[PDB]
Amino acid sequence: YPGDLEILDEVMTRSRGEFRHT
Amino acid sequence: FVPFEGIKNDLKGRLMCYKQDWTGGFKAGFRILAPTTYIFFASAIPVISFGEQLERSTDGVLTAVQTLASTAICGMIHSIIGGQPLLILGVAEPTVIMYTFMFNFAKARPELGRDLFLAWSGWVCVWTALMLFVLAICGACSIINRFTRVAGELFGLLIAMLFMQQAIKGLVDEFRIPERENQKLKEFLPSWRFANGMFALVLSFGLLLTGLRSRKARSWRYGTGWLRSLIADYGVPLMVLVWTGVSYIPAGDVPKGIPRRLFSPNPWSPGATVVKEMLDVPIVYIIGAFIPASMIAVLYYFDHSVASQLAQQKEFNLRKPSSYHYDLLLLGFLTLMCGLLGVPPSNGVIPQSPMHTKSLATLKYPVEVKEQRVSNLLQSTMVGGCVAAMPILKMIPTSVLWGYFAFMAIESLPGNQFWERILLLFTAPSRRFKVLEDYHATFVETVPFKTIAMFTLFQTTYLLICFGLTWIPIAGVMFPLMIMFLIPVRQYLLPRFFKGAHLQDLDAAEYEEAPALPFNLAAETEIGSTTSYPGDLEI
Repeated sequence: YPGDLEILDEVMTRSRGEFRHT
Repeated sequence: FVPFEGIKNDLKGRLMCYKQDWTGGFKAGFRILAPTTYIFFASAIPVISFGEQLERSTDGVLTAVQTLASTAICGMIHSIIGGQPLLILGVAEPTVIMYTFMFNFAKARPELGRDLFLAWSGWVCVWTALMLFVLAICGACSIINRFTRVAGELFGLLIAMLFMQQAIKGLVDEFRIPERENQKLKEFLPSWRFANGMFALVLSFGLLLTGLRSRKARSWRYGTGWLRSLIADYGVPLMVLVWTGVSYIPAGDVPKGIPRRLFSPNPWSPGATVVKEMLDVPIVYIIGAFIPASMIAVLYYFDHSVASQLAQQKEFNLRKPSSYHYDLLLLGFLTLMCGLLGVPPSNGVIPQSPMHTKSLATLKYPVEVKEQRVSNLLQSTMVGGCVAAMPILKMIPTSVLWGYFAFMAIESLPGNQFWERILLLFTAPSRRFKVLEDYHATFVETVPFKTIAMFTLFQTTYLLICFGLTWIPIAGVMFPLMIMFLIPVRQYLLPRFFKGAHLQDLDAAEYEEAPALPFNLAAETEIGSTTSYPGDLEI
């Protein structure tokens, strides 16, 4: 299963670190 | 807006968790070093790049020594007595631009010259500190909820444009003779200059492409988990090291300065407070320093607050309170100190602060953040120690740093909804179903395309006007005012032209996303109602 940083990599924008709401 | 009320509440809240803020960091053991090293590398490389930019722009008065020293001292002080330790401080590009404007102004006036630039900058910093004190005391941080997306993303794209412009300027300059160098060296013959320029292109593009690729390592299917995480976390410094090593390959057969390496001097070499020179500045210019001081104060009031907000997103499930007012007050004090010491001021930086919070997070299978002061203190101390290691850092070719500038510009884009809307504006009308076939912003489905187009055209015109303003020799220092005016514009003018829910969708506080739709569902939509069928060669 994916690690914490692997998961957080997908839900946070790279430009500004904003959480994505889907 | 009761004076001192916000500061008092912040201090009362943060004084109840100080000792825990330290012991929790101590209780983490040696595992606190991984986030510390990650954030240290995220902080150091851009600050060195900005130091080189200043070295070029101030004729050597300010270099990477000063930017690193400012970052380190401000970070250490903020870690010890700051309100929100998750916030990372550093010298940023808007500060570099403002200082470049100030140096250009000072160099052209006989009364100031290059010998009083740092004294006049000290006065500018004094004015800025006073303005930030007033803003913090009067509770101006209560209205930071009005710093909406329209301003933040426009500012981000403007900084991205400036980054790319700097990369281009540096790469162009690699082909020329530097201003303050012995022009008779073999390094500067036309043949060797052409060779240096082409080698710089190779190195910068290698750095950029490899660094961009490394960012997605955690989603690869090769290697081990720890190796993938290592690449994803330290790709940038690793690629900087790799391309430095590459640059040393032809060292045996080329002149000394091929390729060109960092221009910042070594502080250890015998050749090497501005208060004494501050009293030598004429009174007229002491008063006139109020003009750039207000713009710098506006910049810091915006950026510090936004960085802290990003670091404190509610999805992090943080348990300790915020300190916006007190942190603005401390930033004022730090700006005063930096001005008195002859270094540019530091402020909260993006995306370093949210990335710090993320690096401190774990999922309890549900985000839990280890909030303490040790990580910030240690990373600031390491940034300070980079000053002693300047001889090692002087081995980095400048082209690698120009590539890093391009990297920062391109990395400004991925989560920027303004950039997404520009790309959508350039999309062929019959190919928008392709936009609906992947993850996309919700306004793409909930807002008519005409409204999106008008909103984007207005924003793009504003951005281009600001970028052009930065090119005007003297008035360019007013661009933070252009940024600030977007707040009242959004609050009062936009509602007249745009309708309610559409403005809310296009300027949402949270990042709203929708999953990919099936083709049969991407065709019923208004935006995807003009689906042209593919050709034979497309099949």
